[PDB]
Amino acid sequence: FVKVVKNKAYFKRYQVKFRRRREGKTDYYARKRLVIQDKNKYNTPKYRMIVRVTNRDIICQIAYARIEGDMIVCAAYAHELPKYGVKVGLTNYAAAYCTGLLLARRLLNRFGMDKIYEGQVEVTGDEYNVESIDGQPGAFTCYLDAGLARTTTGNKVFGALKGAVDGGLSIPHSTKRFPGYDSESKEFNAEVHRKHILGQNVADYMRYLIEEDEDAYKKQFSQYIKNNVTPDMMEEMYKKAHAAIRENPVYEKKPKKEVKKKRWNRPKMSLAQKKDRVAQKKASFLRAQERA
Amino acid sequence: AKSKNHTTHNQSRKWHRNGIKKPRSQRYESLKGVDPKFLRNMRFAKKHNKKGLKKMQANNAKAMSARAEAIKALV
Amino acid sequence: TNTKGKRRGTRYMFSRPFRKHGVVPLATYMRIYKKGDIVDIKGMGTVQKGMPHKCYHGKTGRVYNVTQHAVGIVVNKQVKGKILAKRINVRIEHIKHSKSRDSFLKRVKENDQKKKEAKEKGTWVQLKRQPAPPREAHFVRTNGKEPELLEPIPYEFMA
Amino acid sequence: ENPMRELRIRKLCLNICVGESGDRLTRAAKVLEQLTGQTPVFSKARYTVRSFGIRRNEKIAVHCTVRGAKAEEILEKGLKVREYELRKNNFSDTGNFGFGIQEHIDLGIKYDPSIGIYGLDFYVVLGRPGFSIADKKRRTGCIGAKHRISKEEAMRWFQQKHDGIILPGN
Amino acid sequence: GRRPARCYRYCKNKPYPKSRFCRGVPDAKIRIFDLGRKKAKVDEFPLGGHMVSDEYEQLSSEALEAARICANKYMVKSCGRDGFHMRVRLHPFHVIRINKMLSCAGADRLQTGMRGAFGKPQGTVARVHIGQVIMSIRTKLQNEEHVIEALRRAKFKFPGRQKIHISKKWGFTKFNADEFENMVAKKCLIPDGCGVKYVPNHGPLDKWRVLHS
RNA sequence: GUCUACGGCCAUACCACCCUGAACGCGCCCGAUCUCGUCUGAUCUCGGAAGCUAAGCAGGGUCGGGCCUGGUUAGUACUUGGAUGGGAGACCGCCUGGGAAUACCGGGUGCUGUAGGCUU
RNA sequence: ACAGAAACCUCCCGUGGAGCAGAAGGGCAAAAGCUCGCUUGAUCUUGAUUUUCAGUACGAAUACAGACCGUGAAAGCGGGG
RNA sequence: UUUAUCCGGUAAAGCGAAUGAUUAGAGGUCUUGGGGCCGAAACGAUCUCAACCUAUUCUCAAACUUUAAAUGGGUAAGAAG
RNA sequence: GUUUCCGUAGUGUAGUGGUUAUCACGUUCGCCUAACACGCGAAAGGUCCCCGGUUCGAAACCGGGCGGAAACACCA
Ligand SMILES: [Mg+2]
Ligand SMILES: [Mg+2]
Ligand SMILES: [Mg+2]
Ligand SMILES: [Mg+2]
Ligand SMILES: [Mg+2]
Ligand SMILES: [Mg+2]
Ligand SMILES: [Mg+2]
Ligand SMILES: [Mg+2]
Ligand SMILES: [Mg+2]
Repeated sequence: FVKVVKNKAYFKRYQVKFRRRREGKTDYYARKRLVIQDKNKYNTPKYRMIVRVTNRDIICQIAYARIEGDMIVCAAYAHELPKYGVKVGLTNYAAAYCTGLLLARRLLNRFGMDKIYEGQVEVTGDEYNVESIDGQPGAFTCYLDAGLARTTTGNKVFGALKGAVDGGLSIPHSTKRFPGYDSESKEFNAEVHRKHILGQNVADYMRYLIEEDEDAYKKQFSQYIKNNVTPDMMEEMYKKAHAAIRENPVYEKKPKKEVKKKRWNRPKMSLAQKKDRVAQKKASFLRAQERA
Repeated sequence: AKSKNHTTHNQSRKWHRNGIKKPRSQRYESLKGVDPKFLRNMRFAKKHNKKGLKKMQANNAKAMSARAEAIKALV
Repeated sequence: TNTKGKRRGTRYMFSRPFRKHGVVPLATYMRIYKKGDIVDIKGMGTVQKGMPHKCYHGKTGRVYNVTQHAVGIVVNKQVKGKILAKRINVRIEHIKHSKSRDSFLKRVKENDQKKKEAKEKGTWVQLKRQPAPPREAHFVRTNGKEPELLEPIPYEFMA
Repeated sequence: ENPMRELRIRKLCLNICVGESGDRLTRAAKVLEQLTGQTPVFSKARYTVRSFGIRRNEKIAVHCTVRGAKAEEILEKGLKVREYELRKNNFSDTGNFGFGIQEHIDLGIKYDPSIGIYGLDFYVVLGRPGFSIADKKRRTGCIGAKHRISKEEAMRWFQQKHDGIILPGN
Repeated sequence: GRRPARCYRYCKNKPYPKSRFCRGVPDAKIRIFDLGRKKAKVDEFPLGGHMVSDEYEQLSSEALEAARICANKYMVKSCGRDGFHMRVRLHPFHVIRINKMLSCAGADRLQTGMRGAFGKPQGTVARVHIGQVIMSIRTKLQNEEHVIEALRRAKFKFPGRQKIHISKKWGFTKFNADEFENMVAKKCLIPDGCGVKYVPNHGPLDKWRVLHS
């Protein structure tokens, strides 16, 4: 034996964590740092751009923090990109662009600002930083929220930020970790961001893993062979989304009312139904062993 | 030559003989102590109230004659 | 003689209550204060920057200043007689909104309402509060029982 | 039938404890280097002990963690020196197991009169798909109640892949 | 040796328990808080005789010493060496002090009088409240008179006053004695050597499955 | 009915074990070309979509431990004022008011906020 | 494997029972703890306030504002500990 | 003084809640031991005493605390709204 | 009672700053001697008083205690 660590006294003195840290989701320190507004403002919100590349889809959404629970002004997912001609690879760094580009444009058509501060248009992968216009409404500002992503160079979280910055949002961003930063000379290639933004890191993988062997092709990406996507075409997939997204960003959420409303959860058992289960046992125990 | 070392014995009597006074507070207390970036701004707000007095005066007669009309329409 | 130290005897005061040692809940620094608002100081151990001093712990005062994460606040502090209205700088973690004010402003919003109405009638309504009156002669009814007879019970040494 | 309860090797650990801090340790670093194919980490002392000749923050051992395919290829060519037989108390309460060897040349290793004969410590962390839940960063978790590898489940693992004769008696 | 118990009779100063803050305490005089057949069962000793204090006072360690011994001696006697169990329920816990005897040689030349009046530990003492038990004995229901007289002799080693009282509990438990047999069969109570374990309708059902099996 | 993203109050939410999860998602999972990081693609970063609810998670279950609330303990312990009350003293009683804590019995076991799904 | 109550490795449990230069006391867990990389906010400058209090100093501290910066994707944090 | 409303760690209480003391038995080769007695020896048998711990039980804390009073300290009860 | 000082091999004593422990004698074994001395060669021996803390590590640095010692207890 040993001493029982988890005593009765262990649980009497045990104080649980904040729930959202039980699930391991929320850095509230670095949420306290990120969210609370200075009290020289007292009401004006502090917007954050949230990016959580999930496992299969990249969620983008802008939120300010209220005391009831932060409200979401605009959300744009990666599973809506097929509407704009992107069928596959929508957890990849190229698609985090279009997600963040969508998010930026779907936000800027409300508050009537889609006709100003379009940011970089073609694409470069360089230092762009929207400069608010005099005599016009000031540019929209928010601060990137990485959540729990170890933000080394190339990571898509602040790679989706490049989408919002290209969309017209004035987010303070450096380029020290955009894919392309040379961590041994401290500068930019800026044509590496060219490729990674349009999917040539996936094209050149799609071209090394074709000539070397088959059946590694079609196992590494079947749905890129299916749906008739190819190299020499990917660059002209996202270059259409980058244009199709920016001509109509508005969401038109699908109408929903059919459900018959059955309950295939399992309900909570009432008091007296537990209260007899004992006395429904202990009559099955007594009767049984008062024989043999 | 030892002596008493302290006491608060009849002190309550003394400082309640003239009846402890809650500090007399006026309206318009001093702005000394407020952060400079407030004042350094609110002084510019106060310094240029007059530039824009024409709007204020005519717009006052507008509501003064619209509520001289509102009290006369009741009559 | 005792030591003048700023945090003497606070061993038991600034101590986080129980099963709460940890992250400050984020609501406490996302409610807003504006000058005029009444506030009750209540220190707290976890945050040491911008703490009040133990003689204000438990006291209320109105707000006169608002910096980025602190609030200038005027309280009264009694010293050997003369009460000095003195202003201290306290970071927000040691501050609440005192609902002491908020019973009124709800008697006010209701008084102003009950006066605007019943003015088209002219019937004078009891606007003032009024202390708990005499309890207003009534009846008691036993139905079909006499009261239960109570008797002081015989002592016996329990131990 | 079990969909994915494939009891498989998560890692294979090697350790050469030589409380000497210099040569007899710098040479033992090539043993794991040659045997595995990856530069081994230098461990150091937790604190000083007199009777042993070791000092705090002084280097003592050199260790290695080999996983993947090359971990089956050294677990195999591991046992077969113990000739596919172990002892009851090598399979721990947590579903791991370990066996020491006494000389590193019997693992197909060329002996030098300078590079001596330092045996090593083989330890094997058995796993199962879904065990990295503990180690990840976002949304960690505990590995169920079953899905944990018991002492008896790890026993007949080794009796059914390398056909050991696990022998009773301490 | 020691001042008469007079001077340390009243509970004047806050408890001074032996801790890191007072050290060098002379070990308490009384050591053994229960004697007789402490290897008895509950089912064979139904008489909870008590000696209850009636005044809020202190009891010297050396008093609890003689009060125990003189009760062991009118017991094993009429009762026999097996037929009782004696409990002392006051552990001398609060440390009593002595300014250092104002020691002087010859007539004197100096003592300093009161400078550093704070004194050394001298012994230990029990704190007793009104209606709190000092000693308790348990025997057979047969042997009542000999519990009364054995506790009546121990009163004479104690200051103040204390009543002798025979409890309505069974032996040393907390359970009213008219109810024991009823709460033993049907197992609301389970023998546990000296004491007894009250098993409620709370725990897991298998914990029952052991009993009534 | 329920989930996902970001949350508020932070156990009625925890812990231990037991059972069941349609579809969307969440996940496990499959690789190391590029980005990035390691003694180790184990974690982190990245490219994925062959499998499975085995687990996390969700949902329940336990005369379960814990917590949350009531009852009792108890008008008991204690106490604001009061007496030319009692007592050698320790202390105790009464008058005027306020009024606890265990053991021991019950009941409950996460509420919701915004934005999006799925059950069309 | 040599290896023993103690070296090294691995898994499991671990609300803090460790650690935080020092006395204690508070406070602290994807921290304020430990390990790394980059550094000089331990810098220049007015006032306001707190603490002892006469509501004088000194010491120490708390919020700001103005410069120059450090750091980090950034929100921020930092004018000794 | 009411009516709202915050503040509090003293009396009491508790220690089958932490920390610190501490009695007893039942339970445990937990661990292990040091003596034994029956054993060459044997977790073999029976003891024993030590230390731990599984349900218990006796008694405590000014420099301990889950709880937690009474008296008491703030504000607020409008025209400066 | 207050203020100092020490404790190290069988014995008296060195010693360091925190990595090591001496000297002399005693003792054990040889050698010379007819035999002892003397002399020559080798040897073995201490928790560095008992403690807890600090520290990587204490015999040595702190705190308490135990034992042996020294110095004050004046004006009436
Ligand atoms: Mg961070
Ligand atoms: Mg005098
Ligand atoms: Mg992998
Ligand atoms: Mg599952
Ligand atoms: Mg399942
Ligand atoms: Mg329960
Ligand atoms: Mg500055
Ligand atoms: Mg620091
Ligand atoms: Mg106090």
